Amino acid sequence: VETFAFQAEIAQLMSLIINTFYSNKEIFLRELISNSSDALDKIRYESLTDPSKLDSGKELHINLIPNKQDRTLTIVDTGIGMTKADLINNLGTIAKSGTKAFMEALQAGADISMIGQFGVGFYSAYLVAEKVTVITKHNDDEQYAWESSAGGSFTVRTDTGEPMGRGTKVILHLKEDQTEYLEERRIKEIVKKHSQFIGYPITLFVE
Ligand SMILES: O=C1OCC/C=C/CC/C=C/C(=N/OCC(=O)N2CCCCC2)Cc2cc(O)cc(O)c21
Repeated sequence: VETFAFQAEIAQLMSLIINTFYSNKEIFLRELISNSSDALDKIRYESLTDPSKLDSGKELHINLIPNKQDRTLTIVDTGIGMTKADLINNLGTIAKSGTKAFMEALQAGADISMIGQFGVGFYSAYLVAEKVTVITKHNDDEQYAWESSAGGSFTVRTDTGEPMGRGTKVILHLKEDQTEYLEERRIKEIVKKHSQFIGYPITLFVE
């Protein structure tokens, strides 16, 4: 298990998400689905130039899996996934600019729901989750587990759990007062409100 520090500006972003009083938390689901759709777009686009990129799985979809026993909401996609360098360095690097822009927009009157316009929507997970675990598999790398309870650090390790062929699974360990997002009717409402035209099938698992 390797432990890393977030870049200072991303630690600041996470603290702002965790500490700001902001009732409209449900948008976290739209931002993660949007990320999943973006990841699916990438593998699909690359597959047109190199069809062998789908040898690890042709299905392009998003599954929402609530588990009341574990108090987790899992968002599974079969997108492009993330390499180890993606997990530790690349996405963080790319996010520096968007985090800065987002912080500046909040100062000028934007609100937290607009986070996705800055390319850092993943961090909205911290509106509802005390800890987030991300399992991922990219064609060019091994399966990894990333995890963070914020506080300025994250971990990465090789994942020995069940193989996924390719994609990303975001496991939201929900805060104790955020269990509404395990309810079928609640998830259904939010997907219909915010994610109705996503161009991949979204399957809402029930319990
Ligand atoms: O695999 C994904 O993207 C790969 C292709 C890129 C697509 C653009 C949209 C993705 C935004 C993401 N931002 O993460 C920010 C970040 O530094 N982190 C550290 C590592 C763990 C994930 C979060 C990554 C991501 C998030 C997601 O909710 C679903 C996903 O399939 C992916």
